[PDB]
Amino acid sequence: TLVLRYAARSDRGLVRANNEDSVYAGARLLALADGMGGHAAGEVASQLVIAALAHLDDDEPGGDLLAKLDAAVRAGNSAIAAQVEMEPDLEGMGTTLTAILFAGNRLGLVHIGDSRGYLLRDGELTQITKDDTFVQTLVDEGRITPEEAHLIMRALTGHEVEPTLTMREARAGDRYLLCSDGLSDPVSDETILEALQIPEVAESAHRLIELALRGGGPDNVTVVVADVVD
Ligand SMILES: [Mn+2]
Ligand SMILES: [Mn+2]
Repeated sequence: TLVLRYAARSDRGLVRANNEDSVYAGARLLALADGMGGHAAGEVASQLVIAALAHLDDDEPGGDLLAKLDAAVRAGNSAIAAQVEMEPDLEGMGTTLTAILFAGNRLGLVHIGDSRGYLLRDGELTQITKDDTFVQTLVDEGRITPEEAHLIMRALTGHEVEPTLTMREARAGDRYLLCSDGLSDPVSDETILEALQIPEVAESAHRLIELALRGGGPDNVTVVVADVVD
């Protein structure tokens, strides 16, 4: 009945030595993880988490999306702990994670960190995740302006943490964007909305990467654009 058309793109950017973002996109699961750590232990962290989510794409659909998602993330976060325990040569490594799991006309959203999920629906663009950062707290509390908001952040580091989990409606015509801060830091939401207007999902995704890079590509930039269609 309802199906996804998706496009994932990731680029190292114009500055960073390695790409510490990891991404997955398939017919049921979209997922993105921005890793961090000394010596690109951070590609390790982001891969471990994506690797623990992957099975949700091909597993028999669906059932309790949030619970599956919650379990997947906890599993990724235990892998990271195990990694750190086996080499304090990885101490402090971690990753953000934003993922969506689809089933029929519902979806589960799981999030922790400063990667983002957005919905384009009936011509409006909304951010369906909230950055888990000190700056976000400050702006929410009117303590700094949104502009001064242009680190200190929740992350999967192997220490137990519950991410945010939200069940939502998946509607024919929805367009979903997942992105790392390497997109949303250099590129405003008005410009992202423009790119999200491009019909073909691959070309929209390609445009976003191009726009981050035109913006100086200061960080790894990763996107998944996806449509819910009849
Ligand atoms: Mn990173
Ligand atoms: Mn980043």
